[PDB]
Amino acid sequence: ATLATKKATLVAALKDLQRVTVAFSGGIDSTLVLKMALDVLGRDNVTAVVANSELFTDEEFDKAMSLAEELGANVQGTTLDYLSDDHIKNNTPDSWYYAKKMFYSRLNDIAANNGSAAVLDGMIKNKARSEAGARSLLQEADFFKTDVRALAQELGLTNWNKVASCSVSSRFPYGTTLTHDNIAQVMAAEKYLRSLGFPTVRVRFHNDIARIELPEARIGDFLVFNDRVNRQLQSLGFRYVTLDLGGFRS
Amino acid sequence: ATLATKKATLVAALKDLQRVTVAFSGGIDSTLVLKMALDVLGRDNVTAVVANSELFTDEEFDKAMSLAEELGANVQGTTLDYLSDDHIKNNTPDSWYYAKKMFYSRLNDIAANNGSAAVLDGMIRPGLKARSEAGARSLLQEADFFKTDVRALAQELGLTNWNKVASCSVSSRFPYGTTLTHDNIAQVMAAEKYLRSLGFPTVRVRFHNDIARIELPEARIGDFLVFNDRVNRQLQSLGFRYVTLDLGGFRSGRMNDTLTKAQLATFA
Amino acid sequence: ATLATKKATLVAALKDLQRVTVAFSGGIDSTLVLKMALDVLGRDNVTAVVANSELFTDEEFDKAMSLAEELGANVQGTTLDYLSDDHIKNNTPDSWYYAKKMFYSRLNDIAANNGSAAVLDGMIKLKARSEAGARSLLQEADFFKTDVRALAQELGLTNWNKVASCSVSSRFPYGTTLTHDNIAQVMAAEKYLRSLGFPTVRVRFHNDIARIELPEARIGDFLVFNDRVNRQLQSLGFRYVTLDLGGFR
Amino acid sequence: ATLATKKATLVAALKDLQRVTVAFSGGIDSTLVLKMALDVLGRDNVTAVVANSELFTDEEFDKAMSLAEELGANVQGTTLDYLSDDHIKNNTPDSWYYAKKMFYSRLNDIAANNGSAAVLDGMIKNEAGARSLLQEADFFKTDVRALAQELGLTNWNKVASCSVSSRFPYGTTLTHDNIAQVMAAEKYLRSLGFPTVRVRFHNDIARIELPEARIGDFLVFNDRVNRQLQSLGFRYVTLDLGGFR
Amino acid sequence: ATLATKKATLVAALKDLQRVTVAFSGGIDSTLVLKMALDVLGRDNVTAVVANSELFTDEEFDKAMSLAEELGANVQGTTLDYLSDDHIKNNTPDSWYYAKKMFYSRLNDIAANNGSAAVLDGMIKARSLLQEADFFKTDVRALAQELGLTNWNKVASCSVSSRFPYGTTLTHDNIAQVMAAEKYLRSLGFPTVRVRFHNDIARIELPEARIGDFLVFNDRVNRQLQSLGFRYVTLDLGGFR
Amino acid sequence: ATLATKKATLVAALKDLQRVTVAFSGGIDSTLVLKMALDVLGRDNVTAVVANSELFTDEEFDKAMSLAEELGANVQGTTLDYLSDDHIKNNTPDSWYYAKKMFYSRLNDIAANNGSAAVLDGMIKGARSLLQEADFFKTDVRALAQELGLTNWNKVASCSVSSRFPYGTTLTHDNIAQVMAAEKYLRSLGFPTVRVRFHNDIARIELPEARIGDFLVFNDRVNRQLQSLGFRYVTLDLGGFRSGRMNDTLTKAQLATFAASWS
Ligand SMILES: [Mn+2]
Ligand SMILES: [Mn+2]
Repeated sequence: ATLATKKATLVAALKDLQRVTVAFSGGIDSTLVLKMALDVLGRDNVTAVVANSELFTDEEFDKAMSLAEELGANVQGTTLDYLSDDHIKNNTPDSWYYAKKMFYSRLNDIAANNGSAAVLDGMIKNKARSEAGARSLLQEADFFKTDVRALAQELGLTNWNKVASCSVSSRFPYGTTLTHDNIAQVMAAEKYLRSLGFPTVRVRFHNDIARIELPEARIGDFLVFNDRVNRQLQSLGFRYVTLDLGGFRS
Repeated sequence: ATLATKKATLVAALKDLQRVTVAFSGGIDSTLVLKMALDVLGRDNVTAVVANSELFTDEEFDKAMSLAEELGANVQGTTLDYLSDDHIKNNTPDSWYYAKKMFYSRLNDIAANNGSAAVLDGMIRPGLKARSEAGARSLLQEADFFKTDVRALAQELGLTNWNKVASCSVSSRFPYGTTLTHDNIAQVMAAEKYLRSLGFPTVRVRFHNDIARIELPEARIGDFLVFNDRVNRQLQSLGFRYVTLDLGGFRSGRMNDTLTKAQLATFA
Repeated sequence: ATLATKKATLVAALKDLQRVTVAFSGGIDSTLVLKMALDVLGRDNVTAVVANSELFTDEEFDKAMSLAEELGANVQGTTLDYLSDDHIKNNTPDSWYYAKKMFYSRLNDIAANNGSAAVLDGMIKLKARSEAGARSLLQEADFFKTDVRALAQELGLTNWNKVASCSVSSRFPYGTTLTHDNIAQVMAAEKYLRSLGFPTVRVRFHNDIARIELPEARIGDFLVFNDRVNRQLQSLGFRYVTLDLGGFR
Repeated sequence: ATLATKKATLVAALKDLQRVTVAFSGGIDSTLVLKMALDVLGRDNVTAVVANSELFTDEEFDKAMSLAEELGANVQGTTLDYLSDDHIKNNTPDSWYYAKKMFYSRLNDIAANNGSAAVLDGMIKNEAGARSLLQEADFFKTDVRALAQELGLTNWNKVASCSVSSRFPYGTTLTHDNIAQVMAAEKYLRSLGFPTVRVRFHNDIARIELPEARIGDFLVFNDRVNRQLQSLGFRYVTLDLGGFR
Repeated sequence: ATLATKKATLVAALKDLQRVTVAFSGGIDSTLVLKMALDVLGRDNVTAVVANSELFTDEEFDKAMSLAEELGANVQGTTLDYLSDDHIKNNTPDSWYYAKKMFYSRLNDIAANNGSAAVLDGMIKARSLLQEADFFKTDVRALAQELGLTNWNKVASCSVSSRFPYGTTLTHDNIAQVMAAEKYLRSLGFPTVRVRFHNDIARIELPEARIGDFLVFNDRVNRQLQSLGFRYVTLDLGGFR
Repeated sequence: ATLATKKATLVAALKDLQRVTVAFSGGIDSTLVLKMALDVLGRDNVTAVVANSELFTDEEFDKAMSLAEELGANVQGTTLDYLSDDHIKNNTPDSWYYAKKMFYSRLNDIAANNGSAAVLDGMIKGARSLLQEADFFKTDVRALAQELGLTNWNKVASCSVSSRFPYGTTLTHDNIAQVMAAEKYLRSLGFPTVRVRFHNDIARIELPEARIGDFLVFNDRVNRQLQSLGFRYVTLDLGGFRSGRMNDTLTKAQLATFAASWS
């Protein structure tokens, strides 16, 4: 019920596993997992893995790989071809599942190859991981968001990814087929908009229409960029560039 | 040559044809032809026809017909079912031609029954011109009238009231290949009438299935922000899932600079 | 007097002159003069003249010429070279005087050539107008601005140029020398700004700095154009393109 | 039927009355009546009356009287004391009645004294002592405009005029000072480029109603409006988020 | 003047007091104090108290009480009835004084009851030890992070009495009405906001730099504050202050 | 390669020098250098030098000096008379060089008298830029600044007031005070990043383009205020602050041709 007992449960489970592979996103959860694993098992018994794929930006991958090295961990990139699975490529509502199944499947192959006893992720108390058998040790020790921040301060952890990102599949309607070209064009559009000073942004894909979602409090500030955004996204392949009057997550 | 002769040749053609049916749009050109026909032939010798259809607003039709009654013509309304022609219902790039063909066909059938010698229009292809195939005569075109000569002579005859903004068929708000229905046509026109009621007379609601794409003059987009939320829910209640505003505005590219206008033209 | 007497005095003056040339700007004063001339002497005895020059836009020139033709007049354009006079080219406070000297001179020559007895303008109740023998008939009949609009409504006149036009010299400080290139630079800049939906606009010239004056109530509407205006006006030759926070004048 | 029929009915009605007094506000409706009255009967059979009062602006009064002479009428101004009636000074919901009663009473006395057969006002489609010939001829807002261009009328007051009583809550007493306070505020707002505006009076709070399409253009004036209306006596100067009406 | 000398000055003062009761707001100042007392004196000698009242938001109360447990302290909520004092209920210009009188009296009682030597608060440049150690806004951030502090309440609040004119009677309903209005405005993306109460008129103060960003919310803010009971919803052209 | 190696090479270079004088601006680069020198060499082997001149605001000087002693360094102020040099006083295009030569000359003199082996500055990828020798980029500076708990630094990059005057215009106390009073007023309204370029009777305000919409509510007071400081016209540059950096690919290249038109 106290953070000390919850931290005791986490140290004991890690001592039990002896050698672990950690699915590392750069967030505060996996940062806490990978830092506790290094402290109890040592650097040669922990492998931090960062997933690289089309569905996430090449820049966020670089960020996660540096944060793992800053913790003092051996970090390893693995490249996933999500588009090879037809459920992910045709963006059915179960795409989230086959993406997560192919992710944990690759984590088990490297953990088999490195002699680890488990795959660890950063899920707390607030379907594919349990199918493959990954362990959420923070969830098993009854960590909540407050306990993660509490133990992170106890250990001196201050640096992590404060915004967590979503799969780029969210910018496509169900049934639309994802290609190498329309994924890349959606991400260039969002990287350009972020470059203008709009960190929270979405470019929803509707074939020849780009549908830009912004926080409504920023749309007044956005007017001075209308024409540059319009022609920049047309040079990326959109025929029409539009702004959704509903705002962010209409 | 000079305006006195151009009006003289126009009167000579009208005197020769003796009884005419005039395609009347409410514009200044068709207002000038029908009033000159009245002055030369008198009321029982001229029939003004105003076309009603789903492709144009109920407000334009009521207005064009009142403006013809105000000039003193015997006026007749006709309703055209443009959607019966598959070129118009499937919005082919040439559906403008098949629209005008069905229009002049109905006008010629009206002119056959009222005993007029010609159909006159207010003019200042996949085959033969819709006029030349139907027998219609553009008498201002045979008299070499220009936009100013129409305006010059329209005052000379005391003409003051006409439809000044001109219209565009509602088919222009749909992409080529999209099928026009009674429900989605009503949907765009309700959307544009609501936007107009907010104070934006020049507006377009382009139909993109579940996306509505609003074109406004870019100079009004700053003024438009206070209506964003009401516009979005109003057009969602009209059936659109997403309501969006095109960042190029109305007539994308006409108000850009030399280099960036050439870039906006290359992308099309 | 009453507006009936003032129109009676105006018709008698025109009837006596029999053949006339009218300097036509498109404004309500010259429109009322040229329509009274058409009605009293007929289209064949009245010639409307519209001045074209480097100091005024081709767009204001085109409007006056359609309007004169739309009133049922035979209208003729003339191009004036104001910059040949150095009083205009070095932009002294008497520049408008020497400009008007050259304007009425060309008008006098047209009236000799077509057999007119006087040149008429639309000035109501000045030094250069007199030395050329020009007649201001609305002023001779004691027309005021209220008499001008009153008779303009009696004649069914509804369409005229509402924006009096200013010579481009006002966009340069006193003493700055006007050239063909910097005159062309200001007018291209202003033609572009007006095309965006700002009819009331000025681009003040400060060598490499352009200073845009807009009505303060329109500055919010302008924000969406910042980037295109800035690059268009640099391609016209300005190094810096700026917006005056004081607004128009 | 057609505007020609509507104009004929109005011409025949005017010929029947022979002598008329016209209540002239300067708007397009009364401008169209007063010019038709002049056009059918001539300057000497028509009397244009312009009401001066504390409930309407001095700028509107001067404009209508100048517009009447420019239309060719003999025009005369009559002053009304709306605040002398206790129903108007205490701003009851029935204040309109006693204002209209007082207004038409004064017009009837001017028309009796000059021998006119009726008092005419500029009321259209959508008061016994006054005839509304445009409403009797079934003129609509569109038909008024239509015939106004047919006659070359271009100059009138383009924004509808409303009594200043609407800027005070029902039950508030009207004074010379608070009326002057609202009017100075609305006159200043109009000078910045907002013809349609209201300054609702709430004692120490001013509540400005603008057309919602103009509120974005208004931001550049926030600061100057806030100090001008404070020097007129408001402690708080505010902008109503509902807009005009 | 070295953050090391200032923290040493602070560590020395805490050791002298032994047992302490800390007035905890959830801000970085009171967060830096409450942890520093725990680090030098231990959990069993430090009690963090978080005040509950109608003059401050339920969210600020709930947030500070969790954030203090997250620091590893024994935390205790106390409820204050500020409206029981007639100066506070009638919102007199000196009512700020009587409000702080009830606050520090209740803390002092608590500190007497648990055997603490002083009540400490988080006031920078009762005992303000951060103020006695010459901490500045920047010295607090440097040392907080030093111990690993990242989580606190950055939006410092003010008593809701400031939204009512002097002499206006505070009720439970109009206090609830102003705070519902401000929570809605904050949720749209305007953290600094005031809804001044003028009976049937709401007068919104926003930072003038945000008024342009605010325009798109005019209509729903207008209908939202009316459904809360205002007849007129307005925006003050002078802005915040 | 790895941030640890870059911090490792940085620790090795500092250990060899033994005593250093640090040119301290208050920015993140020199703040990271000055702490790292303290951590390897101690308070008695590091002297932080902060330059005060007429060309920078009294406020950035005050902030830099508090940040140097607050990091635990013994810091000393040095005052440079940049306006005594004619290249700077007449603002020739090479003024920056003569400013930096006069700056580094005084730093060499202080390091001679306190027995330091080198003067260190904060320039990244006889002064030595240890961050540049350790292959630090903007990204490695921010990462290692977070690794050491450094939170406070001069966040809005600071620049010489000479940049607000055209080349050839002579700087005076009256026109410098005029530019800095104008810029200090704009900052108080909520625009930390701002430039008021001087053009004789014209002030030309550059703002980040993302703030220009927010600026409209201040148009008139900014106009009145800067006229009372001596400007006849107060204008807003439509290209904004650092024009071109946030435009599209074609527009950024055109504005770069326009910028290279002048020299
Ligand atoms: Mn903003
Ligand atoms: Mn506007």
